[PDB]
Amino acid sequence: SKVTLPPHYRYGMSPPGSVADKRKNPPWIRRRPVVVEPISDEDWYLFCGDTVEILEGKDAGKQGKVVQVIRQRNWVVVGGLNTHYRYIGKTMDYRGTMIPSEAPLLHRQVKLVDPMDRKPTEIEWRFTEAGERVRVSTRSGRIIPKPEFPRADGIVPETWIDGPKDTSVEDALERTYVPCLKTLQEEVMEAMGIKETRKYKKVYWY
Amino acid sequence: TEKEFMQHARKAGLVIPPEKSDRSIHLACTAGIFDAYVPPEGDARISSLSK
Amino acid sequence: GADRMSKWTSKRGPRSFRGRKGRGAKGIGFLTSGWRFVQIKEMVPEFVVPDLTGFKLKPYVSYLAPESEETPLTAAQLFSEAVAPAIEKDFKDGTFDPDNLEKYGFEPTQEGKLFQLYPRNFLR
Amino acid sequence: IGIRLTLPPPKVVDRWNEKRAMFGVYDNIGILGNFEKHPKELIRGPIWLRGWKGNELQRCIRKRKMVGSRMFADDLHNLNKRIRYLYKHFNRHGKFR
Amino acid sequence: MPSPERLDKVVDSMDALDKVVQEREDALRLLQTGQERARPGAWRRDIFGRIIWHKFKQWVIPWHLNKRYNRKRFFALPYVDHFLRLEREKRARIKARKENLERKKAKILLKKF
Amino acid sequence: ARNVVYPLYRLGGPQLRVFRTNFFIQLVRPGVAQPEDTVQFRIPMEMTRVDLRNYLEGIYNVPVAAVRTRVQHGSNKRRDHRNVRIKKPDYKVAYVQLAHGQTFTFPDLFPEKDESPEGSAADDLYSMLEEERQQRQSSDPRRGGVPSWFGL
Amino acid sequence: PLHKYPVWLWKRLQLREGICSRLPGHYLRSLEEERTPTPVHYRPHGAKFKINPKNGQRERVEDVPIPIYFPPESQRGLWGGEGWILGQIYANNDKLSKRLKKVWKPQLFEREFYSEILDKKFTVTVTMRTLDLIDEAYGLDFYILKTPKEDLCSKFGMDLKRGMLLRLARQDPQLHPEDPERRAAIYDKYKEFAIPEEEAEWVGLTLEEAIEKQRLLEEKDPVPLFKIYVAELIQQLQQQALS
RNA sequence: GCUAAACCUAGCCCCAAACCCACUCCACCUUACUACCAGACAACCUUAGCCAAACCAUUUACCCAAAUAAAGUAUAGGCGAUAGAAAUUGAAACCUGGCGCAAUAGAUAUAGUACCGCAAGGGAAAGAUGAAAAAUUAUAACCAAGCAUAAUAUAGCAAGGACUAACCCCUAUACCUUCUGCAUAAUGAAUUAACUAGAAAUAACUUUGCAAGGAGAGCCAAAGCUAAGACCCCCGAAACCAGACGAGCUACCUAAGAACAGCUAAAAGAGCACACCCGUCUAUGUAGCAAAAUAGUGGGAAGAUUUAUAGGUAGAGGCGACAAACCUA
RNA sequence: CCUCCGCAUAAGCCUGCGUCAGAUUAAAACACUGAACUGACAAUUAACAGCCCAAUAUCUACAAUCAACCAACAAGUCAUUAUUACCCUCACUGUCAACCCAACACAGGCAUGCUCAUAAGGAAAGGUUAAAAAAAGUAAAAGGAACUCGGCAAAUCUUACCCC
RNA sequence: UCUCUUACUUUUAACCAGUGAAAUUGACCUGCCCGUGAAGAGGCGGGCAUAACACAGCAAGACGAGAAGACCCUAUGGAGCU
Ligand SMILES: [Mg+2]
Ligand SMILES: [Mg+2]
Ligand SMILES: [Mg+2]
Ligand SMILES: [Mg+2]
Ligand SMILES: [Mg+2]
Ligand SMILES: [Mg+2]
Ligand SMILES: [Mg+2]
Ligand SMILES: [Mg+2]
Ligand SMILES: [Mg+2]
Ligand SMILES: [Mg+2]
Ligand SMILES: [Mg+2]
Ligand SMILES: [Mg+2]
Ligand SMILES: [Mg+2]
Ligand SMILES: [Mg+2]
Ligand SMILES: [Mg+2]
Ligand SMILES: [Mg+2]
Ligand SMILES: [Mg+2]
Ligand SMILES: [Mg+2]
Ligand SMILES: [Mg+2]
Ligand SMILES: [Mg+2]
Ligand SMILES: [Mg+2]
Ligand SMILES: [Mg+2]
Ligand SMILES: [Mg+2]
Ligand SMILES: [Mg+2]
Ligand SMILES: [Mg+2]
Ligand SMILES: [Mg+2]
Ligand SMILES: [Mg+2]
Ligand SMILES: [Mg+2]
Ligand SMILES: [Mg+2]
Ligand SMILES: [Mg+2]
Ligand SMILES: [Mg+2]
Ligand SMILES: [Mg+2]
Ligand SMILES: [Mg+2]
Ligand SMILES: [Mg+2]
Ligand SMILES: [Mg+2]
Ligand SMILES: [Mg+2]
Ligand SMILES: [Mg+2]
Repeated sequence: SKVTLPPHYRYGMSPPGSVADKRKNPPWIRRRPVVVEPISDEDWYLFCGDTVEILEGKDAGKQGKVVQVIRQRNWVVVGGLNTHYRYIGKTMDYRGTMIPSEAPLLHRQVKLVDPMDRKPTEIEWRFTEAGERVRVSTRSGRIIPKPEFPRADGIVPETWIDGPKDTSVEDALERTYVPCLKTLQEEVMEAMGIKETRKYKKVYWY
Repeated sequence: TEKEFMQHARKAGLVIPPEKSDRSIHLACTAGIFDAYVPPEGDARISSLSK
Repeated sequence: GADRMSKWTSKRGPRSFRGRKGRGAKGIGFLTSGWRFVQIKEMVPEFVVPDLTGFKLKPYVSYLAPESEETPLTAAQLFSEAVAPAIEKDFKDGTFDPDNLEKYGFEPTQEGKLFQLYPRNFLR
Repeated sequence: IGIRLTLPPPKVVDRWNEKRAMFGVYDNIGILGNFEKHPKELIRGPIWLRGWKGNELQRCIRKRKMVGSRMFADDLHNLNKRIRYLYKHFNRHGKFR
Repeated sequence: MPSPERLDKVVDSMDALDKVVQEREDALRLLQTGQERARPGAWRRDIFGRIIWHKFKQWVIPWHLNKRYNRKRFFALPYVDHFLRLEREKRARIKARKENLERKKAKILLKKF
Repeated sequence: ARNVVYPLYRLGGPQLRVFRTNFFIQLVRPGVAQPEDTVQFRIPMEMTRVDLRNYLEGIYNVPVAAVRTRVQHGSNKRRDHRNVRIKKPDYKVAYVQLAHGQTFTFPDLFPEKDESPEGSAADDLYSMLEEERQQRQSSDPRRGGVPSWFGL
Repeated sequence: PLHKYPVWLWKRLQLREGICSRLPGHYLRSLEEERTPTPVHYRPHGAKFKINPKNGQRERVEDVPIPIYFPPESQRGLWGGEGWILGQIYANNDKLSKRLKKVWKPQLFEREFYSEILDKKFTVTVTMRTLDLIDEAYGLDFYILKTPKEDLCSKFGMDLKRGMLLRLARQDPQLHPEDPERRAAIYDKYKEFAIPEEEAEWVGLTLEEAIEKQRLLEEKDPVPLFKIYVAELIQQLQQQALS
């Protein structure tokens, strides 16, 4: 879960902890770094779940939904559009099951699309005076919403039931704390009725 | 006098994306036929207009 | 030669070196004239385990619980929620006297009691 | 084998750079600025050689004179040894004495 | 392992509980004695001339007749000052290399974009 | 507790008490045959026999009759690709003997699984793979290599 | 690369950086005094200029001192401004003979002294030069109070000086009760002295002693936050009530 | 067609600017990385030598104030190699670069790691796809030595003149260095790739500028002065000195241990003779099993014996039943 | 068939022929699969051995050698008492291996106890042939040092003299 | 030991299989006699000889390999000792 990557490590469409990534980039590997455009956290507009337009490539002018975002290489994978074909089930006597597989796209290769007219548009991050902070289109001036995407938790909160080891909301939020000038040790000692009468004595710290 | 060989390679694909991922492989086709169309046994004999 | 990089442990020296090094366990007594080890009951950490029969708090939480803005507890917040109401009441009543802060929870010296805070008498 | 098998990437040069287009400007500033400034004062570089050409032994001696008090210890040891060696070479060795 | 993330969840939950207990204890100690670092210590300067934070060790006899303690030397004997300067210069060299490399990388990035 | 400073005990002083212990132990399956009352644990280095006995009888209420301990040396033989030795951690194992005649056999956790629920993320692609394999294995030696695709 | 400051300025930079920067100003100035000691083992030039032989030309001359070496026995005792001379000689005072490393040591004597300000008898390892200096100064007290640090060349002498200066500044019951007029007479024998009390403490203190004194001066164990918070809250309550 | 070849970029260098660092918990001066006990010892000190003087014996730049100039002047000095001031003068606050290197280069550095050494200490090597490897596809080949495809043909520095023909015919004593003189049987070299060796003044010469004046203060000047160009190598001792590190080998010693069968026992620094210590002679070995061994044969084997452990003496020294012995091959 | 070995302890070393998988590759001086290996998993459990002791005074002439006669010199390896203080107890560490020092899976070096040929532990020959030269042995007619610098070596058991 | 050597065994050896070094090497299409010549020739002159190519031996030559001769001399090069 906590693995540190080498200073010049290639992000390669597979998670760093994956077996395929371990095969591709063993610790012995050293290769020339790919240099990417520096983009801050406050101007990256396209998020995982919105519809983008491919400006050029093998298919130019077709609309698609991003399925994965790799911020370490300015990559957005569009669902089944900028694809090349490969086999997955491989044996020494029979191989087949040719599938389409997407190739990553740089962020200049795609543009955001607004739901009114379904056209490519540029986005500027205009800070709303209501408190929240969202994107705004340039040509027409609409609020393009952050798309709803399933979270990385792999769960849906509405169809969630408490397990035998999950504490319920009521007794997990019920406030039993009363602030006091006593330590946890004193509180547990007195609560469990442990009587200590002999005193701790002077000790030399140095 | 201390050097070995390298390039341990495996030449078989596997099912590693379903092992852990938040994106899926986007398919374009199906496995077989929803229901096989049985042709008439005497289709060659009935290759005319109609009977 | 000898292994400089390996960590020096209790398995490595002669017979005298073995048994003197140790592995980090804390002593619970002393050695007497006949090499007999005297254990001290008070030097052995006694585990303070509570009762969990009627305890309704599981080691996990429900996802239906709602988030909250974090706020690390500070000495100012603890004072405000611990002594401020009582001292406000006994100042409004006019009984607050600045000399004796003891009855508000303060104590001048920390030597007198058993769990002293600055030198950290207790264990954990 | 010594030659590369491919042609090196084509190296484009912008001749109308800011620096290339403004090169030489404010030279002759003493000649046609009433000699308030010398062209040698337009030079940027080390403190011990601005407006000064010098030999290699001369350069080492000047560097140790002007900036050798705030030098690193190993660098100053190297400078002292270099000055010693250069003294010996330029004063005892070679043709033409 | 069936669901390894359970171990991580438990570990971080206990870490949060320890954080909460430590925060309450720290606030109480600050309120009552105005101190942090509930282990007493002192800024000292060891035999190699470095500045260390020496933590105390709760002995039973005073330090002036503690025989083992009086064998440690918390002072310089300044044959170490040249080594101190050499370490300082090594640190300066490493820092200068780092800054220069940052400059070069920025220049390359701007050169392309 | 571990990685903590113990208060120094002085004669006549209070009892040393730990309220939130820092010791975590593993109940390991023995690699050899052991008596029926012997339970094998893997405990931290700083834990002692008295510590483990009190741990077991205070947290799990397990009656303990005997405790023995030893230190297993982890291997320092594996070399990194840079020829740097990789050290497996040394650990401590404890053999506890139960008190009142109780016996303990290590459970068999992993057997047995029997589940056939509906799936879409991986089972659909498995149905893909299986159906393609079952439909595309119709080669014929009588043909000698000519592709069996064209109707002609 | 290069250091921002030359290596010989580093001591001054440390002096203005930390607790040395919090040391008292007069002590710091006395530390930075850098005044030259009187010639002892060499004869000074009488004049800045001198007309030399071999040409009737006036040439500027400067007197350079000898690097005399002081063993710690000197710090324990009261020598003059003189110590060990670690030099070299030629075999028969001719430069074409061997060069031999020579050491010249002072002739030391053990003698007893009385301090009128301290009212105490000290035994010190002394030499003829400082005996003569005491004779010229008319008393050990006068010699110690008149001679500067660059000339006493002894931590013992500087400690004696600080003791007498503190005695004079305090005007304390020096001799004993029942002799107030004798005490006053001894005090008035040295009116041209007695710098202020807070200044006489830092006299004859090395840098380490000064830093240690200043560190024990600012010990000031921390005050509980309880007092600060209660004071703030009561001031807030008074402010809100008076409105 | 194998082995191979090729590649840019990790980083580095020199400047400028700016004064820079360091307690999460625990452990760490004892045998460091060790939870817990009664003699409290303590640092302050002129480098030397190589080298130059063509030997060497006084002497021989090297030190920590911005520049420049006075000036290489006054002075010093086996008055000689060389050493060398000062008075005085005056020294314009701000700008993020490169006619630097690009994997044998540039830092030793992927690292002070691996490895070597008891220790102080020494100290490496190396990587290259592509947008995507969640594209393993088919291309991309072409290029050093070494080989293979494909051994050989009377005769001869390997070739040249040729010729219808490869050879046969005719002519021809490798190269470098060193020397009076080398085919010399004098040196060096298997071969390929990469790396690998001429640094500067006085005064002259040429080419400009200005000209009894030149020069952007100082300096020179009876055509001079100012500016430029052009110009003086690489590897190698045995040595000497300073400061550390070494007595786990060995020399001697100190403390506290251990071993010595059997026979003759004269009583024993006695005899035969094991274990054990040593190493007389022979043979083998000589890049060996071994940087001193093996087999046999030998000297001793209750003593001035052998031997385990810990400690001590160290290089201008230690130790020595003096072999100029030994002090980590 | 060999055993001049072996089993323990000390010292040293530090997981270094236990299991499973890869053995397509990789070290095996070749191989099977395991001493010249890769990854994972597993193990050495204290009674043996280390790790000791409250002070202040005071005491301590008579070796050992079956310790008995006898006999020595080099003259030796072991002991308390008096008063005060003191009523808790079984912690911690070593425990594996075919192993250490010699660059090596090196005919070398390596303390002590135990049986001194074993109940331990091991294998000189990859296969063939039967040249020379070489190494190690065995046997040899007649002669018996004629060899050689020299009875070196070998075989037999050996007298007398001289120098130091 | 020798006159005066012989026979056998083991190792080595030679062949087959596996694994697999080092010193050395200007290039070599690398003969003999006489003569010559930096004075001792495979390579030069005059003669003679002469299809090609493995394997086992031997040690006359390749002024054979190894070690920038230790003997001798020289150096205004060292060091130990008296
Ligand atoms: Mg000379
Ligand atoms: Mg010379
Ligand atoms: Mg000489
Ligand atoms: Mg001046
Ligand atoms: Mg490099
Ligand atoms: Mg390097
Ligand atoms: Mg080729
Ligand atoms: Mg011909
Ligand atoms: Mg000659
Ligand atoms: Mg010739
Ligand atoms: Mg030649
Ligand atoms: Mg020669
Ligand atoms: Mg050669
Ligand atoms: Mg010499
Ligand atoms: Mg000498
Ligand atoms: Mg020894
Ligand atoms: Mg004898
Ligand atoms: Mg004998
Ligand atoms: Mg002799
Ligand atoms: Mg001799
Ligand atoms: Mg065992
Ligand atoms: Mg060896
Ligand atoms: Mg057996
Ligand atoms: Mg065999
Ligand atoms: Mg055979
Ligand atoms: Mg054989
Ligand atoms: Mg016979
Ligand atoms: Mg004869
Ligand atoms: Mg004869
Ligand atoms: Mg014989
Ligand atoms: Mg063979
Ligand atoms: Mg001839
Ligand atoms: Mg042959
Ligand atoms: Mg030849
Ligand atoms: Mg030869
Ligand atoms: Mg030579
Ligand atoms: Mg000469």
